[PDB]
Amino acid sequence: VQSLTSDRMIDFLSNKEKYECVISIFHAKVAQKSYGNEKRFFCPPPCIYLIGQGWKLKKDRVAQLYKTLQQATELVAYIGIGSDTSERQQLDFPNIYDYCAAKTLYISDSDKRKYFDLNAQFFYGCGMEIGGFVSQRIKVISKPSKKKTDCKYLCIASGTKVALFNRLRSQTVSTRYLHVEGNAFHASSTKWGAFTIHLFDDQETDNFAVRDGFVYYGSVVKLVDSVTGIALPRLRIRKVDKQQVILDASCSEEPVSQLHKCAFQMIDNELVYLCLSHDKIIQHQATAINEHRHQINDGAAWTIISTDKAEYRFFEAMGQVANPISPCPVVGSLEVDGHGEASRVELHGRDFKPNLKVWFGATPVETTFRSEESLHCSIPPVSQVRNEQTHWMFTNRTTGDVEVPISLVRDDGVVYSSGLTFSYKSL
Amino acid sequence: RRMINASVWMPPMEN
DNA sequence: TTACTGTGGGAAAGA
DNA sequence: AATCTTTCCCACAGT
Repeated sequence: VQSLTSDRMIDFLSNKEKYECVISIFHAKVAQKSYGNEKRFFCPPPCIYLIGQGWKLKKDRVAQLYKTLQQATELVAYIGIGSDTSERQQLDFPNIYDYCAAKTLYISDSDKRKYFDLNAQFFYGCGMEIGGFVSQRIKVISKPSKKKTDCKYLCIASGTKVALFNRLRSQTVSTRYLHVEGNAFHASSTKWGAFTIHLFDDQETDNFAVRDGFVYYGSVVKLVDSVTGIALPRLRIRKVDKQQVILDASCSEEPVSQLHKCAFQMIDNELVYLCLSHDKIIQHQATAINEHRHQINDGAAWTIISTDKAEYRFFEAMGQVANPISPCPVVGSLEVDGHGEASRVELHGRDFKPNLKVWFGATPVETTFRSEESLHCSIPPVSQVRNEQTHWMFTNRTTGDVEVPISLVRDDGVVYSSGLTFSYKSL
Repeated sequence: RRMINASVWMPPMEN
């Protein structure tokens, strides 16, 4: 019947890293539109990481059921921009199972939507569909801003993520992306880092304090790789024009905006900048023009843009399923009410279906489908959620509270970890 | 005002 | 060497 | 008025 069992749920929750399949879609938060016949490619290229040993297990099941029912267990993917006049494009192809990037996506001006997202659809080479997964939303822009209003898309808040790229003399082929690989920064033509950009608070350290707020030119900034947590030293972000760094006592009035060109100066030496030489990241010393301006080269000039991420996790706990794994439910929040036997929870999120049941740890609970953004259930009593088998997993050893992860489970056995934990110290 | 911990990678000097 | 095209600056037109 | 955004244009420097 393929219904999830408690024993199987317990094995999964204790061992997520060898079962759970992760699909992470990364992309910029804005795209410049194309007029006429032109194609202005999305940069950095939207990409997809398939993460987890679960992917290899999934291939194994597809391999072992290929011979009951060789390279028809190979991944095939497509991506498009949700438009019925836009071509779907074929995607390229540690715990990284596989990686693909879409390098030639664009949106024409004939497409009148203010926002769009990308739908990546995955298949096995034999025709078997895995499913369609959407990105976060992307705002269409006409061109980079030259202001001296919606800040959520145009400005860069401390704590958010950005991609940084180098391009020489308007040449697509020359594009290189700041990226960390092997515990060092470098520049790649296929991969790009999403870096957290922080306003430094106040000779340097591994531990530093940060500030909220928008990043302005002339701001001291810490860039931190979101994947490895490695950082660059403190850098002051500077506006650039045409191989010159503009140091004017007036650009500090200007907030850094999407698709602006900038330079990063070392805090110790005002003449030294972060610079790219043949995919190698270096310190390069500028030549002083005057007090308002420094001479650099196109190697020290970076375009900055805000990036986003859509992540989905699933496990086919009761064996390979006949239907697509998608639509993958997403849980944005839990809203709990009442105390004791009165206590209930509303799940808020997106892409719910009536074929889902909420599990508090390894305990399934009767679930009301209200809409695709609302599920409702009762909170099961502590005594039935934590027992002599599960005590070790659901007990906070510092405070003694009972904490259980919330999963959404489909009736054919696909478990979707929500990312959320229910604590009985609520209530 | 948060604290962050991140080991630093130093860009090698040019020559 | 010659045909063709992402990309960035600038002009023009609109808000 | 003045400034910004949107759309149109075209050359550069590559493939």
